[PDB]
This record gives sequence, structure tokens and C-alpha cells, in this order.
Amino acid sequence: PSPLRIFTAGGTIDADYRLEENGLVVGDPFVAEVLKTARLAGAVSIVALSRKDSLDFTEADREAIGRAVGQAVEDHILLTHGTDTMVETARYLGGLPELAGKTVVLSGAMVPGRVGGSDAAFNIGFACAAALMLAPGVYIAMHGKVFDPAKTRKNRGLGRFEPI
Amino acid sequence: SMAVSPSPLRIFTAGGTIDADYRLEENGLVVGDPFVAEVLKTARLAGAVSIVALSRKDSLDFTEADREAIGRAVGQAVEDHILLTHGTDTMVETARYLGGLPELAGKTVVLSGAMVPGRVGGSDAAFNIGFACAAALMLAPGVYIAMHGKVFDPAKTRKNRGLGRFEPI
Amino acid sequence: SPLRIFTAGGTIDADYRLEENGLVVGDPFVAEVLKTARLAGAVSIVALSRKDSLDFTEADREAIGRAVGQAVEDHILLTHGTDTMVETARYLGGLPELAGKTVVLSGAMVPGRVGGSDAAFNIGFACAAALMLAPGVYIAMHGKVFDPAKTRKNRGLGRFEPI
Amino acid sequence: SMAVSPSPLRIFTAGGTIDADYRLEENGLVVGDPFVAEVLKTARLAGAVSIVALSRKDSLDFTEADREAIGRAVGQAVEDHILLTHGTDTMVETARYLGGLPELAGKTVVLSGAMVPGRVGGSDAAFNIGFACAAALMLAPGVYIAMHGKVFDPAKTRKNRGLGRFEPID
Ligand SMILES: N[C@@H](CC(=O)O)C(=O)O
Ligand SMILES: N[C@@H](CC(=O)O)C(=O)O
Repeated sequence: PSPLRIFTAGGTIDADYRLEENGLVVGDPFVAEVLKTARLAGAVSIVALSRKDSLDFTEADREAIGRAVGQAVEDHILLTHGTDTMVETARYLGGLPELAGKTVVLSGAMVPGRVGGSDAAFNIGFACAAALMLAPGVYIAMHGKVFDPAKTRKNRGLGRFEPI
Repeated sequence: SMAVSPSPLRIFTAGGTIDADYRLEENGLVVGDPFVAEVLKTARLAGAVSIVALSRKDSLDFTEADREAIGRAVGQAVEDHILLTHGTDTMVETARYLGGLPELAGKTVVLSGAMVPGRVGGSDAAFNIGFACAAALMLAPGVYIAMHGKVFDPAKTRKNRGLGRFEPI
Repeated sequence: SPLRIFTAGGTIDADYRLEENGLVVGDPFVAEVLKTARLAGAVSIVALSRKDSLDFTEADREAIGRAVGQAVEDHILLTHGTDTMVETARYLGGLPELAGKTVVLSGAMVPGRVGGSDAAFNIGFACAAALMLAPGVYIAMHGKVFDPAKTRKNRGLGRFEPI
Repeated sequence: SMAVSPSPLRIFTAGGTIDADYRLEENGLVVGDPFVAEVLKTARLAGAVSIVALSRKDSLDFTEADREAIGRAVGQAVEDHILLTHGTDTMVETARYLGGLPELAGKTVVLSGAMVPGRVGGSDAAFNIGFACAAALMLAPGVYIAMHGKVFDPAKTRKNRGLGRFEPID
């Protein structure tokens, strides 16, 4: 496979329990736990960007994410991210000429990887393949399919991303 | 019409380490229920995936006749995107055989599995199932092995039993 | 001897809900642990509450006492939040109608449905305690037995400790 | 002085299904590292439990010699509360053997294990470890099997291989 760069921006996928909080915080990146047992053949590296809930991201934050992705010489990019503003980040990156040669896939999980019954590990496998296999562009890989960010919204009534 | 989600992927299960499960009776692992069905239960899929049983043999005990029946089931599917979960010991044999079937020419057919049973701690299974479902949807028509976060050409691949990996010839 | 298990909620039973963007008190985790415990003996589970123990009032503890008093069983396990486990245990230890019973409170500092949880160990340990201890009221946590009158939850330490 | 938590329990490990783990070399389960150590890492214990490896043979491979070596290790512990994790197939034989040693008269010695490996989904292991730790602390001196959420008298217990359960002899 082509070299894959993974950026971690936080989200439910990375949530972990803290006694002090009496609840979940955004913890260490769950993608690193999945890849530790994936027996990878190829070149993959993981970079920490942010440990935020995506609800708390500003236009400034999205701009910083785009410049960070442009710092990678890799042409295949996975960004793990909260689902609540995944569409906004993806649309923002889709507009950056500097990223036009890259395949950039955003993913995450509706249930924390550290909670029972999580979609995280499946989503990570699916999104790593998507980052390696899709043509240049910006995509959301969730629910075992590929979404066009310009034509996607998160439907909270369904608990899924859906096309517009 | 209101939007209908397609179900473009079909999964077949042929057993293998991925599906092993502990049985008191035997004091060890047997080939059990398909682990791929457990991963997809919590994957919050937009579509559905039809999962069909073909076999629960060890991939070491496959004959001509077993490989031929897998070819018919895959050939008869309406879907053009197919994942076959399978033992790793003879995954190359099965993949090479399916490569020779003109009836599969318009289909993307991916074989995958796991070096560690899904029901054992520290398993590659869930990652490999996500990666392989993506590969089955995104690769051009052909027959592939998706393992170790990469895609292998069956004609140019062997299983290294001692090293626990697929590798190039 | 027959064991009766009451569930009053707590961290042990927390589960994720998409609606909440976080944890809520979910179904009792003790039922998931006992499902695979291959039990030989008579055990039954009753739902009492799904609160964070922080929201428990005197009336809440009173309802819990009457429910335990409805059980003919002499071996009782109560799963519960850790934050007011001492208050509930002290209240039950004052009820003459429960004097013949061994009543053990337990729970977990990490939710059973979160990785790295003490829940399953705590449930095994507490079920043994409920069956093996003399009549009384006890907290079983950290692999030992606490006397409620002489115990506090030290949030700085993250453990129950003697006073 | 400031309060010191005692460590009144010692754990010995003799193998068994509880400790099984998958090995690619073998294309199956072997007796791996002691699973009790994994349970106690996340148990938030007040004390500290010393865990001592005695054996990794399958319980069916135990000799008289092996049982004797286990009795000498248990007898030499200073702790009066002892848990021995073990295979279920010959747990009764090891338990009966220990029950005959005068050296163990003042100790509460509990044998436990699991019908399903701790590293396999749906395992009884973690429950059984919590139960057995409590049993080793709370039971009077003697030798016991703690399985299925109850305490067995080794002299009046058999392993039902078919049902994967310990049962009384009535
Ligand atoms: N509030 C979370 C929701 C999620 O990731 O599913 C986030 O956007 O970070
Ligand atoms: N806040 C929780 C803490 C715990 O159970 O550990 C409760 O009392 O419900």
C-alpha cells in the first residue's frame, strides 16, 4: 500500500472514562489501539492534532486542520474526528486547493471505541482502505459507505449521516 | 420515490481462524458462528449486508469440490461486490481458483480472515472486516486478498505459516 | 443459600447514548456478569432504581430499605453508585427488620461497559461476601470489606478508606 | 503511624483453561500468561497481591510429584489466605491432596479456574477470580473449590466433564 498518514482530532471515537469527571472525556486516540493489533504490512503513522469534541471547533480550528493536513507529504490521509461537525470540517477541506492531489477521508464512531458495542474498529478498517483506494478528494467514511461532504448531513433522528 | 439505501455488498463465510470459538466438549477451539456477522451487527450500516454460510471446514481440509461450490455461490450472487471470509492456510488456493472463473469477470471479490480468532483478545478480525468490505466496494473487478491493511494479488502471494503473514513471492 | 440482588444504578451500570452525547445509567451490569458465571445456586435480580447515587434522598434510601425488607432471602447484594454508597449502607445498618440478613453493597469506579473496569471482579467478590459474611451491612470494594460506620469515599484517592 | 494496607492474600498459578491464549505457531490455544494477573491489574485493590507461578502444564499432565511441589510452595507461604488458579480437569485431585497436609491446617486455601479461557469472549474467569479471592479471605481454614458462585468440599465433589461443571456427590 501507499504511505498513510492519520491525524487525530478527537470525537466520541476517543472518549474514555475519568473518575474525576464522573464521565467520559476525549482520551487517547482509539485508532492507535486498533492499528496495534492490525498486523500492518505497510507504512502508517499517526499524528495527534486535537483532543476536542467537534461541537467546540471554530473556523480557526478548521483552518489549522487544513494547514496541518497540507504539512503531510503523504497523498493518503485519514482524519479521525467527532461526528457533530465532521461535515463542516470535510466541506472546509474540500475547498482547499493545496489538498487537491490528496485522498482525505474523515471518520469516527457514534459509540466510543472503549465502550461495548462500538462501530469504531470496523470504521477504522473501512476508512483506512477508503484513504488508500479512493481518487483524490475529500470524503466521509461512515456506516460502511462513502459520503460526498457537499451532499451529506448528520441526521440526529436516524443517528446516521445521510445524503441530502 | 423516497430514497432507498442499496445493499451492494454480499458476504460469504467459509470458516477459518476468524470464526473459531471455544467449546467445553472439545477442550479447545472449533470453527463456530461467523464472526463477520458480529462485527456488522454494531457497524451502524446505511445499507444491509446479506451474509451466507458456505462452510465451516478448516481451510486445510478444502478439496477441488469445496473450491468449486464456493465458485457457484459467488457466481450466482446478483451483487458485483463480494467478501468471502476464509481460513488463511488455503486462502491463496481458493483466491487463485476464483480468478479462473469467467463468470466472476464483472465482480470485485475479496477474501479476508484473521490471524487471531475474533473471539480471542487482541484480534485483527474487526479491522480486517472493515478494510475488506471497503476493498470489495472500491477495487476494480478481480479477485484479491485483503490482509495486513493492504491488497494482495493471489497469483503473486503466498501464506508464510511460520511468519504468520501473507507475503509476495 | 439463596442470594437476592437489587440494582439501584451507579457508574457500574453506565452506558453510552447517542441522544446524551455521553453516559446514562443503563441496564444493570450485574445481569451481564451473572449470565456467563455458570452459576450452580439460586440467584434472582430485582431493579430498584437507575440514579446516580448523588441524587439519592432520605426517601430514596427508605424505599431501598423497604424493598430489602420485602425479600425473604438472608443473603443480599445491592449494586449502587459509589458517591452515596456509605449513606445507604449506614441507613440499612440501622433497620432492625434487616438484622438477620447479610447485606453487601458494591459497584464499580469504572462502568462495566467501559474497557478496564473493576465491575466483574467486584461482582464476584461481593456475591461471595453476601454469602459468606455474618449478618450485618457491609461495603465490598477494592478486594476487601468495609464497615459502613467507619468508612468514607476519598475522591482524591479514588478509593473507599477507613475513617 | 499512617494506615498501612495489609496484603493478606497470596495467589499461586498452576495453568488451566483460565490461562489459555491463542498462538499462531500452534494454530490453537496454549497455556499462556496467568489471567488472574490481568484481572487484578484493573481491580483497584486496597492491598497488593503477590502472584507466583508454580506451573503451566495442563491439569491432566499433573504427576504426584507435581502435586507434592505445589503443596510445598503453599505450605511455605506466610499468608494464611491462598488462591491457587488451576485447570478444572484435576482440580479435585489437587484439592484432595492439599487437604491431607498438616502444614496447611491454619490456612484457607481456595482452588479456582474457568470453564472458558479468560482471553475468550463470554468467560466466567473474572467473576470466578473475584468470588475466589473473597472465599480465600472469608472461609475458615481448609481446602475448597470455588466455582459456579459456590463453595465445594473437595472430598464430596466431582468434575462432570460432559456438563463442564463441578457437582456434589450425594
Ligand atoms: N459530540 C461528539 C459526537 C461524536 O463524535 O459522535 C463529537 O462530535 O465529538
Ligand atoms: N457518580 C457515581 C460514581 C460511581 O458509582 O463510581 C454514582 O454514585 O452513581
